[PDB]
Amino acid sequence: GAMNSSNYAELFNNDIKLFVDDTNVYRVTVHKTFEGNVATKAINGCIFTLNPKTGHLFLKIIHTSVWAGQKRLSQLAKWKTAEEVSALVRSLPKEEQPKQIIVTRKAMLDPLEVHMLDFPNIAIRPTELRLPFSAAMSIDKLSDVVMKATEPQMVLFNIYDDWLDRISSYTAFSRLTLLLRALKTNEESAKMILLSDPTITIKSYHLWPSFTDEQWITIESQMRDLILTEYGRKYNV
Amino acid sequence: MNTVPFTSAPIEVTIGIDQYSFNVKENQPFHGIKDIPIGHVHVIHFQHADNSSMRYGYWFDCRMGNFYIQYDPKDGLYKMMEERDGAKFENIVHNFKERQMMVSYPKIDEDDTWYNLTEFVQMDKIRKIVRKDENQFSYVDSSMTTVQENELSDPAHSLNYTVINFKSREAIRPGHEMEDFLDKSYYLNTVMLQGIFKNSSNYFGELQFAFLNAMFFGNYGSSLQWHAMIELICSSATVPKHMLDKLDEILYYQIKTLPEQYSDILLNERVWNICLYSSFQKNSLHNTEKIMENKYPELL
Ligand SMILES: CCCS(=O)(=O)Nc1cc(N)c(F)cc1F
Ligand SMILES: CCCS(=O)(=O)Nc1cc(N)c(F)cc1F
Repeated sequence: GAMNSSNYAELFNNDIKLFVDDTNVYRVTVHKTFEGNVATKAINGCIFTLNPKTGHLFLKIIHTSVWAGQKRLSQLAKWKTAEEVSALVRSLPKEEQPKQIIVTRKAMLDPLEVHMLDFPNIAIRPTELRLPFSAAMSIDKLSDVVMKATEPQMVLFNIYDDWLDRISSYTAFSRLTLLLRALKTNEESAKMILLSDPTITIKSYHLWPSFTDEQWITIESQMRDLILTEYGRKYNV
Repeated sequence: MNTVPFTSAPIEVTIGIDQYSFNVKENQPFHGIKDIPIGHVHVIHFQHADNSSMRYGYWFDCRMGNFYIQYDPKDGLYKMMEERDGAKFENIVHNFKERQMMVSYPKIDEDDTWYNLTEFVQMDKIRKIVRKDENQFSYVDSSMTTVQENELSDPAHSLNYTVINFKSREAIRPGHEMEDFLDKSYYLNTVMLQGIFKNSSNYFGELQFAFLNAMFFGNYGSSLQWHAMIELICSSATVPKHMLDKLDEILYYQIKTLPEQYSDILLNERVWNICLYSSFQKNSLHNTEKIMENKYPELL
């Protein structure tokens, strides 16, 4: 059934699985028209499909042309997500196929179940975890490839860079979710922490800076502090 | 007018005939039910006083044979049997009618209730849902499971209703996933009506039979089927107008006849609220909506 804190090591076992987050599929700015009415303008979005064991991110870019002349776009976006995830699964070879797909938002269950009817042995699961994957568009290189897209496109990334050469998947996922949670709660401060130091750079083929093991400890501590500092403001505690 | 003779009533039992019912005391001199209207199916059903578990009964049509009830003390139930000797049967009822040992089917002339509940129900279709080809009548009880229930254990004792499943390849055309899931018209009209049932009369017949088994025997799988057949129509944007009008009439009489005190278990809140207030046909069931609102406003 649902994935939560009780069955959490399951994410790093050897059964292939893929988180799917649809938060950033349908993205709009809201604005005023000449007549003083309100309208939306869409911008490019993306499906965030992530194998948590390897760091594999299938980033399907959703170009604004998808939405042209369509109604009920927030509803359509869930079905479009499910269509594209199904197409991704069909495209991969049998041994690269997920055995489970975990959707971050429960409203994705029915659309994905219906699109995956041809795959009865792939379990479609919700999760009780609050995961920060909406903050994917705070990662500069991901935001840039989405906004510059002129047509539908799939782009592949390893969201863990080379971390798995030195740490386990469990630890890599913990670092990823901490970074994204920090970027989600205070993007400006989080990015300042990551780029404060001129001597630390991001490899051309990476998303995050090249920190030593000891520097990652400092960085991780600074991200935890940021999250608590922000929280004592929200709730005044 | 036809008659169903009882050999006796050796155990205390509540006997129903269609929407009527009588209490019969242990060894009370009860020899059957007369004046049964010809032209409709009927159901004769039982609930023993000493074990109210297992309601059971028999669907039959007096035009298809002469049928009588006799208690079997080995299997512990009232059994329907067919008598092939016309004249023997004819004279038995005659003795029993003459000694006034039969209750009369208590049909008010003004009353169309039973016709309205069985308008589309035909014995020949019952016998394909309930498969026991050596009898002309069909046994049903509280515990029998449906084929769909079995898929999710004794097949010869199953209710073979038509399987309806909104998240199945049968319901969803490749390439029309969102369309077919949000508007079930192709599943209703092409798959079910044109393909499986052949016409709306057979569809309504199975819907009515499912309701009656749910009501009379508390058969939970029949209740599932009744709601599924309602939801499939209401969740379709394109339904022939004559079907919507007929459906409103069908459901009105079903809701009218339901015992008030059974609403909790027999009625599925989700299906009814969706059908009357959310679905494509939320404005096409005026009579059903009115009786539902005046009789079961809580459910909604
Ligand atoms: C093929 C490597 C491209 S990558 O972006 O570095 N990582 C990667 C990404 C995905 N999605 C994958 F299935 C396999 C991969 F190795
Ligand atoms: C020998 C008949 C016993 S009885 O009391 O008449 N029961 C009964 C028996 C048969 N065979 C029937 F056709 C109809 C009946 F009602």
